[PDB]
Amino acid sequence: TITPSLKGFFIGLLSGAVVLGLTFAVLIAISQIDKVQ
Amino acid sequence: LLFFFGHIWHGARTLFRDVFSGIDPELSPEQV
Amino acid sequence: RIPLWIVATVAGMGVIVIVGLFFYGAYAGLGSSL
Amino acid sequence: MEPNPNRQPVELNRTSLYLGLLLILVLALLFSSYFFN
Amino acid sequence: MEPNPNRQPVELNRTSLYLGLLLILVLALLFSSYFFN
Amino acid sequence: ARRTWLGDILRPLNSEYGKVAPGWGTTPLMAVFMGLFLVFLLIILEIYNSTLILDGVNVSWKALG
Amino acid sequence: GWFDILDDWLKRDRFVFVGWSGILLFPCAYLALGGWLTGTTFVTSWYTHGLASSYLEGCNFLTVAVSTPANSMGHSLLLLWGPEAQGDFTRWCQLGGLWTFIALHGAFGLIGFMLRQFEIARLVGVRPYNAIAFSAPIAVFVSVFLIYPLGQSSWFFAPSFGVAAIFRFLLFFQGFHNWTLNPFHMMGVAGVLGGALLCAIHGATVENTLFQDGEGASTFRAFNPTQAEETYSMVTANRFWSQIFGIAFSNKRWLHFFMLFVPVTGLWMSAIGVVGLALNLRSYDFISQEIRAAEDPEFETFYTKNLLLNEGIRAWMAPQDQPHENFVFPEEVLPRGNAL
Amino acid sequence: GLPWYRVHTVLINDPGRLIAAHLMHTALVAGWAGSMALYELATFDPSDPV
Amino acid sequence: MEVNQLGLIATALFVLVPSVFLIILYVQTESQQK
Amino acid sequence: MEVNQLGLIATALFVLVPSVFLIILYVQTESQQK
Amino acid sequence: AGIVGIIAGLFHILVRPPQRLYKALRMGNIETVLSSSIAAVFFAAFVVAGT
Amino acid sequence: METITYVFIFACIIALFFFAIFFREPPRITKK
Amino acid sequence: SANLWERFCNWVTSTDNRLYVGWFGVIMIPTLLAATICFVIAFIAAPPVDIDGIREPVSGSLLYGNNIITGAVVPSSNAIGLHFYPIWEAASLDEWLYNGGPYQLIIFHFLLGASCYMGRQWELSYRLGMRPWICVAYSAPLASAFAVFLIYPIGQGSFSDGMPLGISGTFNFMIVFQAEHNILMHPFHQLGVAGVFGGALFCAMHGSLVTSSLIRETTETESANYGYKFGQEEETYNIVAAHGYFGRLIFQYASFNNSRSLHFFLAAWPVVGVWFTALGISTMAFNLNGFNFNHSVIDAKGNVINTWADIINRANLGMEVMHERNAHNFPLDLA
Amino acid sequence: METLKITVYIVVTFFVLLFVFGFLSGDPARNPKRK
Amino acid sequence: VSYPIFTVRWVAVHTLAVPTIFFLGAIAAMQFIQR
Amino acid sequence: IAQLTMIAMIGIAGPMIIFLLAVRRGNL
Amino acid sequence: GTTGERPFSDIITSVRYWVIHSITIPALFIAGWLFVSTGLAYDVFGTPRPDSYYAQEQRSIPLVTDRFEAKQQVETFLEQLK
Amino acid sequence: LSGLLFLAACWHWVYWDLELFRDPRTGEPALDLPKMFGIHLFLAGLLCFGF
Amino acid sequence: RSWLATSHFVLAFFFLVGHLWHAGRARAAAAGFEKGIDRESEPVLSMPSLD
Ligand code: CLA
Ligand code: CLA
Ligand code: CLA
Ligand SMILES: CCCCCCCCCCCCCCCC(=O)OC[C@H](CO[C@H]1O[C@H](CS(=O)(=O)O)[C@@H](O)[C@H](O)[C@H]1O)OC(=O)CCCCCCCCCCCCCCC
Ligand SMILES: CC1=C(/C=C/C(C)=C/C=C/C(C)=C/C=C/C=C(C)/C=C/C=C(C)/C=C/C2=C(C)CCCC2(C)C)C(C)(C)CCC1
Ligand SMILES: CC1=C(/C=C/C(C)=C/C=C/C(C)=C/C=C/C=C(C)/C=C/C=C(C)/C=C/C2=C(C)CCCC2(C)C)C(C)(C)CCC1
Ligand SMILES: CC1=C(/C=C/C(C)=C/C=C/C(C)=C/C=C/C=C(C)/C=C/C=C(C)/C=C/C2=C(C)CCCC2(C)C)C(C)(C)CCC1
Ligand SMILES: [Cl-]
Ligand SMILES: [Fe+2]
Repeated sequence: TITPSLKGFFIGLLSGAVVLGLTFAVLIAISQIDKVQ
Repeated sequence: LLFFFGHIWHGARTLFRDVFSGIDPELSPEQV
Repeated sequence: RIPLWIVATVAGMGVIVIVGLFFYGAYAGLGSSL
Repeated sequence: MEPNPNRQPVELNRTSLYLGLLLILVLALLFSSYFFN
Repeated sequence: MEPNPNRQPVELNRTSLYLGLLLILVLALLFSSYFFN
Repeated sequence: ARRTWLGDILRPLNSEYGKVAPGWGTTPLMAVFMGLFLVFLLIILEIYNSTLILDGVNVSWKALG
Repeated sequence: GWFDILDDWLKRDRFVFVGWSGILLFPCAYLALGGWLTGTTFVTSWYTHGLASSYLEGCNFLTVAVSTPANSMGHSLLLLWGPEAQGDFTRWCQLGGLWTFIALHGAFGLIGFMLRQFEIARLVGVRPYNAIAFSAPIAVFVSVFLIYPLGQSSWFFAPSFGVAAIFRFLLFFQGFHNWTLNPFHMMGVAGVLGGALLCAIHGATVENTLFQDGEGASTFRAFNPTQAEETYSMVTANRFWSQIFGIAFSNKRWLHFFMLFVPVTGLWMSAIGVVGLALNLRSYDFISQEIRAAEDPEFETFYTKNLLLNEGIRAWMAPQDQPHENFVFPEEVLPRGNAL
Repeated sequence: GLPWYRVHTVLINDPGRLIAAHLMHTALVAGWAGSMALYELATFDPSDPV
Repeated sequence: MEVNQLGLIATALFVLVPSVFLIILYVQTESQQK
Repeated sequence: MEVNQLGLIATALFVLVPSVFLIILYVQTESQQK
Repeated sequence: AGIVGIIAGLFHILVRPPQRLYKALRMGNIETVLSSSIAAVFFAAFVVAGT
Repeated sequence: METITYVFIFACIIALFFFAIFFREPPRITKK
Repeated sequence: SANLWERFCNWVTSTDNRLYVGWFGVIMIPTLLAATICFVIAFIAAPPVDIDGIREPVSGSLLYGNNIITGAVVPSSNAIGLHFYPIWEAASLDEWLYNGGPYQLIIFHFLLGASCYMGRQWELSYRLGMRPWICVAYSAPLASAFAVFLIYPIGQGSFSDGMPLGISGTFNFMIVFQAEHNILMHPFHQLGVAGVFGGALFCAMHGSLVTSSLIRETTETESANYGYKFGQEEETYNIVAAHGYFGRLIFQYASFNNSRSLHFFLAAWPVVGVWFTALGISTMAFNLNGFNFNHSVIDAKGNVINTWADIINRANLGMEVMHERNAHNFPLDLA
Repeated sequence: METLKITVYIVVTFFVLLFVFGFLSGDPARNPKRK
Repeated sequence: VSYPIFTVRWVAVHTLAVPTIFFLGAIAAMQFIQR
Repeated sequence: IAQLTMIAMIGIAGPMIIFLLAVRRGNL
Repeated sequence: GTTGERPFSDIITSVRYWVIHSITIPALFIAGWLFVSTGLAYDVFGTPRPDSYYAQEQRSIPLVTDRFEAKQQVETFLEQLK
Repeated sequence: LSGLLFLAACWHWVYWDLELFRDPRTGEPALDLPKMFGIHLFLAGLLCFGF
Repeated sequence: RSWLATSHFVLAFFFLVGHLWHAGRARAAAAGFEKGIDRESEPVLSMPSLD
């Protein structure tokens, strides 16, 4: 159970989510700052 | 690999059914 | 205000120099044969 | 050039197609044995 | 029965015939060598 | 048109044509199964590619009999 | 809703259009290009191919490359945090981790880019015939850099990202696969070569059948950016080629679709051929020819000649081209002609 | 009228004839299968499975 | 078996060629307006 | 020579069948009144 | 997958597609079912070619 | 047999060339 | 008769001919006909040719065991070299066919005709009041035929080293070329593929953009091509909508808005690219070959550290070492 | 064989003469406008 | 007009410009390495 | 040893003979 | 034909730009230079130094022969003073 | 099975204008794709399970 | 011999292109249509259809 390669998988699955997070985090923020019509 | 093209083709033809047969007037582009 | 034609000609030569530096390195660096 | 006034249209009805195909196929079913010999 | 109102006529112009025949023949001239192998 | 025995029984199943849910309906819930599916595929892929090793799973012609 | 506000921002007309597609495109596209330029200057191929492959080692723009991983790796994705590199970056580089890096990222970058084409077309309200066309380059990249090595033993036999490293990929396919003799490849070149003809001939045709819409000799200024009349005489163009070549266009709409069809179709045929080379299902030989050549020692064709060239290519290259095989070919076993 | 590569667009909104089409297709695929099998059985040699 | 090599294509062309001729005509007849 | 027996009919049908298809259509187009 | 397929099935028989999606994926237009089906068909094909 | 097949197809292409050039559809202007 | 010769000149020059027989045509038409007829007969029925002059006849015709892919017209003997070998220079046709006589007859007649073909592409343009330079675009593929059929043999000293008239024969020319010259590592060649790749690229670019920005004049179940009539006044596509799209694909200023600047680029790129590739073959006809980076990068001790350039060299040796088996007697291949 | 050479030479001379005397016969004139 | 400074274009531009010069400096130094 | 000093001067000489003209404004 | 961004032409011409970039641009250059000249680059990417391709006597290549124990195998290659 | 599907194909061709394909509202031919998918997916999973 | 031979062939060729370019322009300049076809008097439109 919980082998070294499986731990590495979580590391890559978590570090990936983070990238998606910060990206969309920034995007959602800046998007709601200017768009008047 | 061949069916990839068919997907891209029909998919395009679905989302672009309106602009199929051609386009029509106006002159907007470079100004939001 | 710096005249455009000067900006290019200076950046132009600046490019010929560094790239020319590369061509020299073809006869001296590790990319040599000696 | 002047459109040649000697031409007529050509016609082949559906039965004639059927009668024809029936002729071609059975002839082939008859002679194929001799073609393979 | 009611004549199905969804049908359209089919068309193939003379050029398309030529362009077609050209494609078929040259393809045959290309693959025939490999068919005989 | 032309009604039939079978046709009438199947009439209800085909009638709610343009009927949609309002707004973003079940979309957000779907987006979760979608993300779960993506990770799911990534798992069995990396297992097949031996990028994800698990003692008990031996991705070879072995472990068979 | 935040979504439509997120949308609003993305689809804003900037200098460099982002769009939803951009969320996928720009990250990968940059990493792919960046990864190459990195490996090109810094990372070596010593531990993987026994080769120098960077400016740091002395290679020039031609000889530099981001070489494939070892054959030992197999078809491993070679993740930085994978069982091989084990999170280590330096090791990752030395094991050719940058290759799968460039390949996979670039792969998604090509997906994002066509999506961009689709997305932008939709907004501008134009037909997506630019996305359909771009499928040919996709098929090629997919078939050659992914499908092909997936059929072979490992990523090692995939084309390495580099100028010279691509040249060997050509010579390899000649020697081992006899790729030039493949019907699908021939259609390939016919499309590219024929496509490069259409490009030339049409451009030249237009520039030299133009109407006079100005008083200057440099007729470039004399063009109306806002449609109206045809800038060049289509009717004159027609009668010209009809008299010099015998055949000529007469439907700009067909002429331009034809310009799409030819090079796109060619690239697709060449892709199929490569997919077959993955399983090594090549068009190497003509059985009827070999059987006669065996019984008859005086029978010689340019086909027979070429195969002898392949034998030489395979024998003399294999040792240093496939290190993992530990090849040892004695001088006496090396196939050679006279004197040379 | 319709180009050769568009003749089947005659079904895009004709559910009856579309099902009729799919039925014909399915028949062909099932037809091939049965008959492709007979071809193998008429040529396959079971004399040695080793 | 020990049949003729040309038997196959001879039978094939014997069916198609004339059948083709007919179909060409029928379909050309069928599509005549009015 | 020592070629494929089926090469001949494979080439023959590869030419006829699709050419046949075309001619069927062309001639059927050609005969449409008006 | 069968049970999941049975459950997911009942779902789509009951729950209707969100307006946003119906508009987006041009549903009620059969040539969009083709686009997605083809997408899945070649996905499966690439897999069986691999296995 | 093979030689025959090759020349035949070739001869057919040349035949097509002829018809394509001299028996084309006359390219008519404006009123088409 | 207003004057026979005056009438003759008016007929030749006449723009009312189905095919424009020009003054260049007076030379083209006969030369091209001899080339083609001789070719067709050779490719089918010509006997084996001793190309390398080593009494080792190479059969390349259909009737002599070849198919389309393998079949070819074999270059003249190496014993002949650059000597002129017309039919009337042989004791017999049997001899003429054995020493690769047909080859010269073809290449000379073709190159002559193909040149006049370029000359005619000017003449007709002159007679019709349109601008020239179309023939200038055709000078690139012609300059390639010249390089491959004439310039390289001249440089190498024999027509036997000219590119054969056939599929597989063309492959041999390339493979060997690569061995003796390392063409892939030559700038002019690289510019050629750049022009050829870019060409196919731009051909698809222009093709798609235009066909994608067509003004609607057709039905949903009607060919989009019919929305154009031969001899239109106005344009059939929205070039401003085309520019709007492509301008957003990359960025505005990296997009064409001038159709004339567009089509010029469409013509200039491949023509120029092929021009260099033609000059490449013509240059390597005098043994000015591609870059030689063999054993360049070496380590601190002096050991040779291999590059891809070396891996290329191994492939090249194999070609070199095996080509023309029995033709060489001496260490260096200076021919 | 010595005959064929003569024949050919005559033939080639013919077309070549037709070519030179051709452009000589006021060829610049032959065109739409200014001549 | 009152143009801004930091924009998306600015970002894009720098993602390529900044490493480039850094590489151009790196490569330039390599020209002096020997053995 | 380092004749790059030469090139430098003769190199900037070119743009100089037109720069001075951008100063004295005339005849470009 | 215009968007929000400040016209490049103006910026590349503005004295303010150069006052900035006469510092920034060479800075990056010198940094990249040091990156190589200090030999740091060699360690960041495990690239062999001219005296680090072979051992003194050895003439064999340090080819990685197995995926999972590759990293360990690589480290072992550095051991023999390679 | 092929023969039976054949005969079936013919019947559905002649009797194309079944009311089942007509929408009660618009009176024009229409197919409710979202519910159909649900039906088929249910049958698929049910058959998948059994297998 | 290699340097000279190669250099002067490249030059000789491009000059043949330069020849064609400048000779083609001169013929059109003289006759006077080197700047485009006259929209009004379009020569081709005055010639019989060969079709
Ligand atoms: C959005 C753009 C994008 C995309 C599509 C990719 C795609 C990829 N990158 Mg990548 N990358 C990006 C941006 C992107 N990158 C950026 C901006 C950087 C700079 C930091 C990098 C730096 C980078 C490196 C350094 C490496 C990659 C690698 C990879 C590949 C493998 C990564 C992987 O396993 O994904 C994993 C996928 C995910 C994590 C997605 C998960 C999303 C779900 C919905 C979240 C669920 C999380 C949750 C906790 C799960 C709960 C389940 C529970 C049971 C635990 C893959 C092709 C690797 C590679 O190329 O290997 C050769 C590699 O080594 N990337
Ligand atoms: C799930 C499979 C599938 C289905 C149901 C369709 C259905 C359709 N396609 Mg399509 N397509 C597919 C896959 C599919 N395609 C794939 C994989 C590709 C990529 C190659 C394409 C590329 C494509 C294009 C480019 C076009 C269509 C068009 C069409 C429409 C009209 C078809 C027509 O009249 O052609 C009739 C075709 C013929 C009469 C000639 C066919 C001759 C073939 C090529 C020779 C081989 C026949 C052989 C028996 C096939 C064996 C099947 C094989 C899979 C085992 C129709 C809705 C057209 C459209 O949308 O109309 C506007 C259109 O222009 N498709
Ligand atoms: C009464 C029904 C029936 C039965 C029992 C069989 C039985 C058989 N057929 Mg068959 N067939 C049938 C109807 C049937 N056929 C029909 C109607 C057709 C015409 C279309 C065919 C066409 C056909 C061919 C062409 C072939 C067979 C073959 C076979 C044999 C092997 C089957 C196999 O490997 O599965 C194959 C299994 C699959 C293809 C799996 C499909 C699963 C897909 C990918 C999933 C679809 C997506 C799904 C909707 C996703 C949601 C699911 C959800 C649970 C998540 C077997 C004896 C083979 C044979 O040996 O010939 C005799 C063969 O080559 N069949
Ligand atoms: C050793 C020397 C050998 C000498 C040969 C003997 C003399 C030549 C006899 C020619 C007989 C064949 C006639 C052909 C008719 C024809 O071509 O079109 C008939 C048309 C109609 O005009 C023509 O026809 C008109 C009469 S009529 O309309 O045809 O009735 C006429 O009035 C007009 O003047 C004329 O232009 O002729 C032309 O358009 C003139 C151009 C003819 C081009 C010749 C062929 C070009 C070949 C190029 C090279 C090809 C390479 C190989 C290709 C596979
Ligand atoms: C890898 C990796 C990564 C990435 C990074 C990056 C992204 C980088 C980038 C980098 C870059 C981005 C670089 C660049 C470079 C560039 C260069 C280096 C250039 C050069 C150029 C030149 C040299 C030029 C030349 C020329 C031309 C080509 C034209 C003509 C003229 C001349 C000569 C000027 C990360 C960390 C994420 C993660 C891990 C992995
Ligand atoms: C009616 C009926 C019947 C009968 C039935 C039958 C008899 C059936 C059959 C059927 C069949 C018998 C079918 C078949 C089919 C087949 C097919 C359908 C095939 C196809 C093929 C193909 C399509 C191919 C293609 C190709 C080629 C040609 C080459 C290249 C490759 C490929 C593969 C692409 C019975 C009595 C029972 C009862 C009921 C009634
Ligand atoms: C990229 C570009 C550009 C730029 C360019 C450049 C950068 C140029 C440069 C140029 C140059 C840089 C020039 C120079 C020149 C110089 C000269 C021309 C000089 C001469 C001199 C002489 C001749 C003298 C000599 C001598 C001496 C000094 C001493 C000894 C003796 C004697 C007296 C001999 C532009 C803006 C256009 C724009 C487009 C892009
Ligand atoms: Cl050889
Ligand atoms: Fe165009």
